[PDB]
Amino acid sequence: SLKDLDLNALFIGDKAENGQLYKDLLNKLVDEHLGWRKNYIPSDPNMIGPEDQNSPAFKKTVGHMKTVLDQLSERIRTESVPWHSAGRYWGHMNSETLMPALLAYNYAMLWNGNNVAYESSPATSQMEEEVGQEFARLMGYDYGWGHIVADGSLANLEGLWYARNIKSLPFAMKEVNPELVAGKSDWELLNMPTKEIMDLLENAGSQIDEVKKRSARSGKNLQRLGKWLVPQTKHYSWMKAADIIGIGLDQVVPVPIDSNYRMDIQALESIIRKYAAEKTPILGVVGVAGSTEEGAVDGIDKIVALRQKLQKEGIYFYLHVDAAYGGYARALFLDEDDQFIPYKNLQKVHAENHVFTEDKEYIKPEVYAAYKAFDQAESITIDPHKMGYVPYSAGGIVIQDIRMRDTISYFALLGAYILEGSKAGATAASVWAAHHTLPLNVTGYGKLEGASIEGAHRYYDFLKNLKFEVAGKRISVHPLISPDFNMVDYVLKEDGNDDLIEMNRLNHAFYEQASYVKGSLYGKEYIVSHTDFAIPDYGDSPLAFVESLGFSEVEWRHAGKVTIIRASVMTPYMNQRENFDYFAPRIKKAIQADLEKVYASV
Amino acid sequence: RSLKDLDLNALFIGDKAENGQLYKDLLNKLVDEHLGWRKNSDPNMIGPEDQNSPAFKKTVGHMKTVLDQLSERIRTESVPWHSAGRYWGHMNSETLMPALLAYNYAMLWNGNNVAYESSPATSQMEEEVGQEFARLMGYDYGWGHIVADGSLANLEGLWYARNIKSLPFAMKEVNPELVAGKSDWELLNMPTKEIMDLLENAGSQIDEVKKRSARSGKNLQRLGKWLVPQTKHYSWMKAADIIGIGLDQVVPVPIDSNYRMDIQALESIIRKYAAEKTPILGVVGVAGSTEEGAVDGIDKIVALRQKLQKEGIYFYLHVDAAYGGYARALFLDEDDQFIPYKNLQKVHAENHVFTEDKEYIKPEVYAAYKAFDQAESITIDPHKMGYVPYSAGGIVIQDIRMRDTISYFLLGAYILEGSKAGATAASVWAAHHTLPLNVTGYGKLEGASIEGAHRYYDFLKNLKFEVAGKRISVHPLISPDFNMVDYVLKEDGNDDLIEMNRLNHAFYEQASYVKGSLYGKEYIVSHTDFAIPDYGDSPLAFVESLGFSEVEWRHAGKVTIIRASVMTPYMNQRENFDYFAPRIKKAIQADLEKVYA
Ligand SMILES: [Mg+2]
Repeated sequence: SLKDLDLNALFIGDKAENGQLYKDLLNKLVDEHLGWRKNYIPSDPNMIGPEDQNSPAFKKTVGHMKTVLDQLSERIRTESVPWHSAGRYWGHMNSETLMPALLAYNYAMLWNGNNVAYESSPATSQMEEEVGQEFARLMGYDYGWGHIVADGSLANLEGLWYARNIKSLPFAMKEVNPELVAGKSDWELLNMPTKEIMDLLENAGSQIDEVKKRSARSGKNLQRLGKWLVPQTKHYSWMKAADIIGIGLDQVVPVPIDSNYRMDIQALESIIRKYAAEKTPILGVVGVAGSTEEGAVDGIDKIVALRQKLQKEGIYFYLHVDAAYGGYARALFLDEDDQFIPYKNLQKVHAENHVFTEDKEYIKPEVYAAYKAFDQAESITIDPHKMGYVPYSAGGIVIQDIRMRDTISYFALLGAYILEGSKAGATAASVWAAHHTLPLNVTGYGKLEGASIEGAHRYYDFLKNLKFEVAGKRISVHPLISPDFNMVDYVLKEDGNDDLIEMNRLNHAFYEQASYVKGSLYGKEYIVSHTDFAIPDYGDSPLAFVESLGFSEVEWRHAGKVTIIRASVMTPYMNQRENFDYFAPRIKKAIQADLEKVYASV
Repeated sequence: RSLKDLDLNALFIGDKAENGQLYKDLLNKLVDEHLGWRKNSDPNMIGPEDQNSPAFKKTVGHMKTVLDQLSERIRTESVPWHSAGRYWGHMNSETLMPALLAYNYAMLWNGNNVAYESSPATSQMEEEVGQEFARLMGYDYGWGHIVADGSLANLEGLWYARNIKSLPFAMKEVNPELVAGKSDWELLNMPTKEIMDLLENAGSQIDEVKKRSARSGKNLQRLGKWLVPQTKHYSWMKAADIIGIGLDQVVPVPIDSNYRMDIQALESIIRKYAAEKTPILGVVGVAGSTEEGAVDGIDKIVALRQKLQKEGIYFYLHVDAAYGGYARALFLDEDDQFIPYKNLQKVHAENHVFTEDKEYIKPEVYAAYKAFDQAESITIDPHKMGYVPYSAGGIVIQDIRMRDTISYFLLGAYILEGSKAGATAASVWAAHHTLPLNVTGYGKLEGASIEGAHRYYDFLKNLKFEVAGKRISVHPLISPDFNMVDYVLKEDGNDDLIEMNRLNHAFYEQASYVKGSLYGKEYIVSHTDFAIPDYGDSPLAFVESLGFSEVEWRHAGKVTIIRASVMTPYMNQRENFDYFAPRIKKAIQADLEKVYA
């Protein structure tokens, strides 16, 4: 059952180890396409002949095209920022995509079908429908749907469009046919569960188009529809979506995050109750699976339980899960029949399917619990071009109930149901090929997501007790938290130095040493990324951490931030002990050397 | 240097993959260059012992099985490839070879153009593409970028208009002296340039001003009506829905018998709203309409705006040139300067844009394109008439300062979408650098398309058929503004419009493929209905000219139209078209015989 699937065979390789394989398969596919143009329908005629191809103007034009491509080729290689290789690159980026996804794009692009125009793309249109079904099955939706989006931010925007329109439907039904919602107060109309709204819409029958005309689509009083509650670290990104969708940026309300950088569910409830008390509705809540700088996974199960509790008090909220980064990781929890694996059996199933090379606990109970609850969310974002290992650009959205698409649809198949317009069939081919090489369960993506998580854990373990002596100073590595997923963060700190401004200065100077300045010829032996956790975006979420290092709350406010060394361990190659242990002493040496340069330059 | 003998035949794989080996040779060179770049003392994580292990070989075989399934679907669940001379429908899938090759190569890096660090070369390429767009459109101080598609480019244009309309009031809220003495009506009719100048004068206050703009969600419907040609009414309802003004704020403007926006109607509509003190959020003019290839009189709209400004009325102008945008290259000389009308045929002959020295471009089309530089924003799609592979749309803005009105905190800060592939920028860049956006490059390609359309149009206006005792005529719709050509077949003297609609639908079914078709057809067409809700009475003059009554028009509610968008480059040559002409005629005869059988 794909038991001994070997991930090394599914990538070009950091050193182009499988380059010839890629080239061979690429040429086979291109040959298939060229043969199809030539022979699929004999006649023709050929519009271009040898007499044309051997003319001087033709040959000149080929030379001109070569000059353009050679220029393009040179610019990309000259400006490029040396290829990241496993063991040396421990930063936030990844440029290693699945070979079948690459090949499928290359091949399908030759037909250049547009997936909104079926006639140009019958094959890739069907592939995108299957991808939608595969997303729905991955998320445990029994009657859901999904599609590929131009990118992940547009997928989130589409989720908000869904929430906005759905929230407005009971009022739209009241205006078109009061009998549909007779005996319900306006507050009750604004707190109707989504499935009930959808049932009512379907029940409007002949009147559905008229109801849609009176919904948020009409633009009437969008701020009546309530507040959009998001983790504080996502507040800025959601302001843009709220701005675009017309509810306005003040309708986005930040919810504090905790010391795990997950949404604080006690705070979530307090905020909801505050608005409910003044009869301000909640348009929706966003839970994050795989935060941008910490890989944190919000307690989706706790949010769902909270909603169930509040419904007894007449409060409902739409739930959107942003699993842009963490979506494919749900494949860890589905067996070969796509059934959700009970927690007590997870390590057993993972060993049987060689998901992890060592039998240990990698997935936290609270992470498992969050993933289990995804099937309760109205919508979920999941991006193939993040942890799906599909080339940019490919985002994704999944909806709980296929009927939801009727709330945003425009008529006169696929094009009627989406926010965007024209879209490449090649993208659908690319995602489809990835999904069919690696099924969305433990037999396929479970292994790939597993390899990444295992690499993260090895790196975390390596950092945990790391100590250095530089110019007579003891310097310690302090990992931020044990990873919920595959992102690992840490700070370097001079022992006994309790000046937080100085620690930030250290980690900033360290990052600059362990990174490239453009025009860089030499590849380094250790590259990292970085970010700041600043009060305006993080609140006091990092306070317990900085206090654990010996800093005071007074010190925390004086600095107003903490600088963090960042890794997103997306490479699949660091799961093997042999592979990581080879690099461990070399990383240690690189860090020692970088720290020396830092201290030397003062 | 001037690319005088640039040969379009060398720039495509070809309908029969005539240039297939060239594509492969160039592709392999590029792939080799990337692979060698990755290879530039560490051990390899994928060793030779790994690659020769049984599990590795088994996995490779698994991958090959998947790609074989992919291949079967795409090859066999397909509509046959378009064959020039036989295919006269509304679509095109052929792409410029350098655009394909550039994408193939760049995507190997998997750069993301919102993260410059991830993609410095392709980020520069997208900036250059934006500048190239601005130059094509005559915008001395403008900018642009690639968008996922044209519908999103239109949405972004509306986002701009919406935010910009709201800025005068926003400025009043933050600093009344910026707009002292200005009534609310004056605030709602400030020309965009004045708004941008004031916003620049606001200096560091810009961020607080933006908080009080339409970004706040407040007073969206106060911003006024969005006026679009009737044939775009439905598509703009979706954009207005998304952006929060609401579909109720979209107002259809009647189109004329040339399927161009009626500018007298536009003026009547604007004056009526302005007399009520309802502002106009904006007007959309279309260059290259969806089913007729019509070009609105952008120049007439610009002149109307100037007239109305004297009376305290302003409107934002967005030009939707998704289809017709690259055709502006017909009007730019080798130094990208607009060609005087009297010199157009001379310059076109000097540069082999057209195969004959005669008139091809209507004066009113020339005039419309010349006025583009007065529009606040313009949509243009590389994946339509730029021959770049999907997905690649585009937007151009008149004044770079406009991007400050929609920005969030380079490139990612200034756009509606998020992540965008560096490969997409490479693909557009390679097309633009192979074919400059003037008569030396795209002029030739857009010209070849227009000329094919003209030959087809001339051929259609002399066609009669004797079939099953009946006499059938072809009636072309209108002379093309661009490269779209439409017609109807009709039984002579038959005044039943429902019957004519029946005939044209049945003809289309004979002259089209289905998924899985294998028998080659000598003639393929597309079709659409011009129905009253989208067209109003614009086709009434046409149907009356054929003998149908106005009563008959209302009875049927629509007219069925046989559709062609001549995007092939090969029908510009007389020798080529004249070969297929007798064949098309015989195919129409045969298809009609089947219809009437
Ligand atoms: Mg000028």
